[PDB]
Amino acid sequence: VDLERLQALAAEWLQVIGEDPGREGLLKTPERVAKAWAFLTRGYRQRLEEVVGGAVFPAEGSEMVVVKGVEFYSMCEHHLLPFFGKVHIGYIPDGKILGLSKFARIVDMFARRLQVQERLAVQIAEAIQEVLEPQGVGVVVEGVHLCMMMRGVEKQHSRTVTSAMLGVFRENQKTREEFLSHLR
Amino acid sequence: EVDLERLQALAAEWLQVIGEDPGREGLLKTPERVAKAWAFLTRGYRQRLEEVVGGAVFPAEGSEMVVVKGVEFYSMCEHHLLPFFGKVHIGYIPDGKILGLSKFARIVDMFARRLQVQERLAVQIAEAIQEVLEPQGVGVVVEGVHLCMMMRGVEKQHSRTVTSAMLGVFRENQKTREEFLSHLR
Amino acid sequence: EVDLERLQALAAEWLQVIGEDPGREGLLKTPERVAKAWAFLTRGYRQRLEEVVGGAVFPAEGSEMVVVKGVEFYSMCEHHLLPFFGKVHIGYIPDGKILGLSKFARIVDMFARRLQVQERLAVQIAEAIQEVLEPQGVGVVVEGVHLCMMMRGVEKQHSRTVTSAMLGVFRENQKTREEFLSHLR
Amino acid sequence: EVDLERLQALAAEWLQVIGEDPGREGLLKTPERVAKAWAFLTRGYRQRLEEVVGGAVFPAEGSEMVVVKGVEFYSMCEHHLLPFFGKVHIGYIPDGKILGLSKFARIVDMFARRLQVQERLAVQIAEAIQEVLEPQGVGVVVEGVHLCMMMRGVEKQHSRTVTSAMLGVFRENQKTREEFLSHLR
Amino acid sequence: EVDLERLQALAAEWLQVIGEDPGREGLLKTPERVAKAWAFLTRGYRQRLEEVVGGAVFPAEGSEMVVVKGVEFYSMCEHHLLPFFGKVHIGYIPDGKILGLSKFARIVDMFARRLQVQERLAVQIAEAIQEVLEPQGVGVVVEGVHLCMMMRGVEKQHSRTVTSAMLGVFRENQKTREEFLSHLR
Amino acid sequence: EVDLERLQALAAEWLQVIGEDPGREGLLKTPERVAKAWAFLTRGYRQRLEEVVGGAVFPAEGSEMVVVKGVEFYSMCEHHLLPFFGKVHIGYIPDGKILGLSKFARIVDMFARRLQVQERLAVQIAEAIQEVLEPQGVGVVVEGVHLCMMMRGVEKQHSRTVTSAMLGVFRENQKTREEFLSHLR
Amino acid sequence: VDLERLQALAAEWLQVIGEDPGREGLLKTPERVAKAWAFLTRGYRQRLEEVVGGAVFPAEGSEMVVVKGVEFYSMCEHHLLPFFGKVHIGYIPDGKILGLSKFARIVDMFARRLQVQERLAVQIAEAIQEVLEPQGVGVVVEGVHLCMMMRGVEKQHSRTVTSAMLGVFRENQKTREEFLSHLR
Amino acid sequence: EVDLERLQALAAEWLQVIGEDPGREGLLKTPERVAKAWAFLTRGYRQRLEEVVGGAVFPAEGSEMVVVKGVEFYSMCEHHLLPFFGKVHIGYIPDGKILGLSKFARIVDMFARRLQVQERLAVQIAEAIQEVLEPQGVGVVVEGVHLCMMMRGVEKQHSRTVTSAMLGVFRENQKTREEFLSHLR
Amino acid sequence: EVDLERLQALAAEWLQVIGEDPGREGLLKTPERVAKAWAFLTRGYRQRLEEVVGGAVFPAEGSEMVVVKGVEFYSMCEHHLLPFFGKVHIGYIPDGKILGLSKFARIVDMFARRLQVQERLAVQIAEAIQEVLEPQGVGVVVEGVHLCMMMRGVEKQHSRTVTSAMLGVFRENQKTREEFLSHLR
Amino acid sequence: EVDLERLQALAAEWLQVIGEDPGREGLLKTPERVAKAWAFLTRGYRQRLEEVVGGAVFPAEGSEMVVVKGVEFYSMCEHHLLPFFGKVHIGYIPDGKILGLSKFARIVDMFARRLQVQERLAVQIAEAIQEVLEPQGVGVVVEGVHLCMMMRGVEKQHSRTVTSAMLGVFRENQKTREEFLSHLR
Ligand SMILES: [Zn+2]
Ligand SMILES: [Zn+2]
Ligand SMILES: [Zn+2]
Ligand SMILES: [Zn+2]
Ligand SMILES: [Zn+2]
Ligand SMILES: [Zn+2]
Ligand SMILES: [Zn+2]
Ligand SMILES: [Zn+2]
Ligand SMILES: [Zn+2]
Ligand SMILES: [Zn+2]
Repeated sequence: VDLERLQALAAEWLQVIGEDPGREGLLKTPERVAKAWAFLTRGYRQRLEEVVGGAVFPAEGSEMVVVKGVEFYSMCEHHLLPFFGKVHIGYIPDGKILGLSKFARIVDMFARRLQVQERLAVQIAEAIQEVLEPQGVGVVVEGVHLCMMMRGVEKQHSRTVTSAMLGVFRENQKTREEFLSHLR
Repeated sequence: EVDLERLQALAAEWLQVIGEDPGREGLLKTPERVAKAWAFLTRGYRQRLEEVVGGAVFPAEGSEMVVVKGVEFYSMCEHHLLPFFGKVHIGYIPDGKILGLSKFARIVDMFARRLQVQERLAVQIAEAIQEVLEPQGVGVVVEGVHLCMMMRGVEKQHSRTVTSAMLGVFRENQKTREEFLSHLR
Repeated sequence: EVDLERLQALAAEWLQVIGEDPGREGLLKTPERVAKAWAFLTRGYRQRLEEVVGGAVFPAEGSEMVVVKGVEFYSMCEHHLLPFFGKVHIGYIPDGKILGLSKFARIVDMFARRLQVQERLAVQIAEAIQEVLEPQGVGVVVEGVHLCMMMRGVEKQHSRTVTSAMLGVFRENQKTREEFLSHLR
Repeated sequence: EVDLERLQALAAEWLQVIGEDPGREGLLKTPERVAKAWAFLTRGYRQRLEEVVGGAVFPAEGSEMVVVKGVEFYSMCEHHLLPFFGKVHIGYIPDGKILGLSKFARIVDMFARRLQVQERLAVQIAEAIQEVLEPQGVGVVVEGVHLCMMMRGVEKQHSRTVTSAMLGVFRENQKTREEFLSHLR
Repeated sequence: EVDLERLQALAAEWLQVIGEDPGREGLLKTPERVAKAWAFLTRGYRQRLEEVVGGAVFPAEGSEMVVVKGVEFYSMCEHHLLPFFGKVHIGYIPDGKILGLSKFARIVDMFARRLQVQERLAVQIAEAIQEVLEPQGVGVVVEGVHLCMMMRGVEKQHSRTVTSAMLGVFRENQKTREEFLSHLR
Repeated sequence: EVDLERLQALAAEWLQVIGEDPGREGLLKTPERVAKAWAFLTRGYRQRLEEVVGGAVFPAEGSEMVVVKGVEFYSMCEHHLLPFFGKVHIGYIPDGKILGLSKFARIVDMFARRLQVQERLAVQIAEAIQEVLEPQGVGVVVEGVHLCMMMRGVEKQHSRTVTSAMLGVFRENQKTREEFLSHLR
Repeated sequence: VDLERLQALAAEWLQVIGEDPGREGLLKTPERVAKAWAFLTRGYRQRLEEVVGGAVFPAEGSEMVVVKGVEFYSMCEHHLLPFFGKVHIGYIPDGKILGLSKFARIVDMFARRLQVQERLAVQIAEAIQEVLEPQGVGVVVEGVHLCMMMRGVEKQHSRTVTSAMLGVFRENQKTREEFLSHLR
Repeated sequence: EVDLERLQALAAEWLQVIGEDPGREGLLKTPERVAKAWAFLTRGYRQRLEEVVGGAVFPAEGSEMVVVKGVEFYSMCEHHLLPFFGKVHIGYIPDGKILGLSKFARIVDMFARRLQVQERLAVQIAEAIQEVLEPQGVGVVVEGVHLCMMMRGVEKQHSRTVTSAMLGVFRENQKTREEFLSHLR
Repeated sequence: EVDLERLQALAAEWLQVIGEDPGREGLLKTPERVAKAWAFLTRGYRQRLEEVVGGAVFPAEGSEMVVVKGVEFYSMCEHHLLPFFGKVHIGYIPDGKILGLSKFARIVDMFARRLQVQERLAVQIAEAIQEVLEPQGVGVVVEGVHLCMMMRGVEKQHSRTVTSAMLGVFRENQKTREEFLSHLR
Repeated sequence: EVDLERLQALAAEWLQVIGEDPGREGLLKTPERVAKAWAFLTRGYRQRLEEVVGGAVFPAEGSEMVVVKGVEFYSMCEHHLLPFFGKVHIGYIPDGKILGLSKFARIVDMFARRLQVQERLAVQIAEAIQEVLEPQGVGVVVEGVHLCMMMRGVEKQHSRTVTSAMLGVFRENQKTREEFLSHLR
């Protein structure tokens, strides 16, 4: 009975900040917020095996596959404010390739949680490593943080880059550079 | 002001309900940070237009339109409590009085740091300026992206919304409104 | 609602007729995926306008035009069953009521996920908004690229098509229409 | 080759199952147009590399790398039968033989106009080039957007995928590969 | 119907007169290739508007303007027999009937694949569309670069030429023409 | 020395064979204009490298690389007699002597105004410069679009071709070539 | 003896804010500041007649002349912090045209003063009106203000547009629009 | 025409007065190169409009506006003898006569290659066009940067100047002028 | 703290000395505003790194480089007391500890809100981060425009200055420094 | 320092020889303006490096490279006396001392306001900085457009020339040089 509990909490939140839950513009707000939050945290209850499904196929070649620009939206665990941007995924197969759409589904699984950008990148990389067991995986996350833009320091031109490199992407300098070069 | 203690408690419980552990290192100080954050995000309700403007009202130097554009803003939609942000463009034709440019930004923040709907935000900003300067006319255009539309639900990514408010000559004089809008292009 | 089992069979036969092997490892689950895909791409016929709006209709805050631009859309041309896509720009002047921004996107998807001609898409979105809000007027601009025109036939690569529908003041008032169009530039 | 009548009937029934009316003025000739479209979209299965090249092979002028970039392509994903498209970048170092520039586009189309996965498309284009000419090396980079990801399922909008294949010196000589890749930036 | 053999002969003599070896390895098949080329580049003379449009003329979904922009074209200037190319933008207001998007591209190619003058090209495309749809009005804009101006003679590099033709309401309604032209910006 | 009269004759017969009226108002002076045109477009064959460079060869001010980029060029492909054009980038490390910037453009035009193959063009320009300055090394990159590929046959639109030639240190010193190529990005 | 007086004031300013006028990086600072300020206020002591010189010529035609993008730098009189941008000048002659370089010299005359952007535009327009007595003059000033960016509100994306229209630019709607259109 | 020897000696002495050494290896042929350069830069004084046009006048194809934009030009300011350059935009409505596109560039150069002031340059180009053809109207817009402002005196860097001339309908018909000006944006 | 009264007095006199009237309406409150402004512009001297960081130090989630870029800054040159501003790019490889992203901005401000020289600014920011996190390495790049170079003296307009500081692995490991710098491109 | 009276006379005679009237109202004061202009454009010969630097040499704050980019420059080619311009990018690694940023611009102007060849300009600026600071190394990159190449002779429009000079570590250390160059991209 979590949605109802969230609704009540949201209703009281509105009052504590000085608003009126009874005015027209806020009537269904506690309910809308509850559903929004169940969706924004749905990643905690997802299972990788189910997320990937039967979309793993035999590798067609040996070269690096790069899936760039997968937009994501997450919530920083420190202030509970959104941070969003793009996730760039690169990998070298070892007999298995993933359906392109599954990369976005994996990204969403870890993004729709309370996060820190440094963690988001490692978890995405590790999930891909588990599913495909590739020669190597590279993940670059680049996002803008509202907890830095609409509050506190209030900087406007800043964006953060975090990444995770596994297998040959970590141990082969040229391989890493080639992946990072594809992103420029 | 805002009962930070109650906000903290509510936030601590919110963490438990969504499935998290309020005890872990990364969330220990979260309720506190969130309470402070929301007090700041709603400080606009507790502001006074006269205090916000201060002593930054000066004599007009001319009768031509003054356009202050690209004033970035950040707000919270009253429908989903998710941020919506962008820029506010202000235009006005003086009547003996002009405002310190930085005060436009302060007025924008006063009405943005509340729970809002973009349509209202433009109107209140325009009305606040009309009250302070009693100009011949005021024009306000708000352009913003909404996370409640990108981060969830419909999940559209390329959309932006434009709202505005036109007072005095900006409403009645087509050429004046058009000139203001052309300046934004 | 749609006979997925029959779509699967049709797709399986389709693969065989074009010269492919339905037994390939890369096509085993294709008829199933195709069936699901097409049920989604045609879900627009099974939707109801009032359920899509869901009561997210609120009182107008001002009299000024609201412009929701860049709403991405994806559709299928009824002529070749090949995708055509781009953006939908919506503008309207309220008469008592405004719509929750995301509902415009939901209205767009409702008519886009059907077999269409871009000319009809612009009309139906505009009419739907007209029915839901009974505004002083509504304007809709659809801009899209057509694959039936680039990956087949003439094979042109730089072309884009603009269609539009104007109701009420967006049709009757030349100045309101131009202002809406200017906002899109 | 392909049974257009079989495809016609399959498409006609496809319209009915998804909930449409084949009798509609706009859908009258659709089953026919679809059959011919799909015959065109799969024509690459029936093409011969020897005829595609048409003996447009000439003696090499030098030993330096030739880069043919931005060859747009259109294909269909074998998993969902939805289009994916973009550009194909080709680079090679001759060994007494160079190919007519336009034949590279003809080779790209030969393999694109089939059911595919982007990883395979790049390999077959490179292998085809290595077969036609006897280059010291070949490099092929494919970059495309996939509608199966954009208009359905995950519905991501900013994503693009890069796949490639390196043969000969492009695989052995690190500097050569980097030089090719740098030319594409 | 064009005499390919006669063209090969003329082309072979052309190569000699300019001081080149027709027996050279990379020129042996040139007269043949040039012959086929020019037959394609002038095929527009041998086309019928009735066949080009086919049966893709459907009922209008609305009365609003339809704008098909960025239709790339390639032609040959009759004065120097050197290529000139760019894009063709078409706008029209239907009267009960609309055309299939792609057919616009075919009409453009029909008049472009001839020896031309840009001023004439814009007129012939507009008249063709007027004859086919008999709409309330048609607007056509052609914008291109001319090699006879940049590759020879004056050798200017940044120049582009705009020519157009306006029929029906696009000529009679000033607002209509402006709205069409604004869509192109 | 080219027989202009013979070209006019051949051009006049060319106009007839394709199904056009040579007596037409806008074609009467065409054979004459085409004759003069082709004499100019092939004048490169009738030029001497010694005269082209003139006496503009001066002592080197330093030992660092000189990069002359963006030298636009226009040529004619020997296979189809259709224009191909773009830019030529030249890089070199002098050995006591440097060339006047503009002379680089003249050398480019000398080899471009002929019937060519892009691979050959890059080689001949590089060899010409090597012969004139006898520097430590020379690097030449040619990038262009080919009308025979976009205006005819495959009709691809986004494609561009890069060909090059490396002499001396630009071939022997990997760092030197990379540095030259990086300047072009 | 103003430069010396400014030097002394600047030296004390350094101390009051917590700095040390004796450290190497500040040694010649009081002197540098004094000269900078004499230059930044030189506009007060300039004479229009001298600024224009003999660069007024007979008009060649009747159409509008538009000199756009004349960069300027000024000091806001409210906080003594810089505001800068561009000045766009448009005018229709009545027998006399000005040397293009003189427009920039006129702009500098009024910019190098303590200003408010609204005033800067009118003074530039009025100066041009006096020198040429044209059928009309139009001046558009667009600048960014540091007193708004590096202090106070601290907004980053904002820029202000001010203008002045005299003669036919004020009274002829089409003429004004044509001028403003040239700036887009 | 021009006395190259007189110019040579003047330039040779100019070098001495500014403090240079005419005996320097780099200045040896300078006085000569300068004389020929200045003869070229002033050649427009000695050109005849009738010969520049070379009878390249053809019967009008339509009544719609022809716009030739981006014709780059280079000139010298009569006040400082420093270069100013940019582009020339030409627009006109025919009256039975149209001009060869390349002749517009030839006319621009005729008046640019003189000592000038930008205001006059536009007027003379328009007057020249009105003389050659008998258009219903002519519009000419010149946009250039002036080195006399950039490398000396005020030393402004972002400035550009626009001058124009309107004759016939471009001066009488407001809409026609606006349409021409809009085409340039 | 800062003696605002003395600053006010000094400012009031400064106004008199430059030639202004401290009595006029626009300057009456100037000394006061300027005093406050400078107290703020120098608040960095009075800050403590430990208080600035607060409790925003958390356990590292990985061993990969974290790059925080585009942090806008505003400072005052100690040479002319004129503003210099731009962006600061920070990169570091953790050793068990990572910082709250917003604290980087706070550290940047702490050292920017003082009289500075850009070379020093980069070093102090880097050192402050090294002290707080004791990372394996730190990289800081500062890019800024200087008004003392644009607003006066040399008056250059297109110049920007790049300074940096590299500590730990960012200084000793070439590949690590290079990777950080590539991320800024 | 320069005989302005003699330059005036030479210029007056120049005007007369090219075919102009020295009596025109637009040329009356031209010889005088030209003389002043040329004294300014050659003032670089009369400047002294130590006076240009003016003791604005300070102690190094760090060991990292300082890169001052985009310093605009204007110069005159000694070959044709026509302007060439663009930008100068400076990079250096200190050894005890750094230079006031604006002095780099003053050093640039000192060598630019002379008759030059771009190759020498890069060398002299680098050597000057080397002498003033005795750094571990200095790198200079000059990028410019040459009017003698665009408004005369070959008349190419897209070309730009890059010259450079590398001293100390910028010459001896491949990695430092690449890092400097990378910063310029
Ligand atoms: Zn946070
Ligand atoms: Zn919302
Ligand atoms: Zn279709
Ligand atoms: Zn798929
Ligand atoms: Zn021609
Ligand atoms: Zn060819
Ligand atoms: Zn201020
Ligand atoms: Zn001048
Ligand atoms: Zn300074
Ligand atoms: Zn020169």
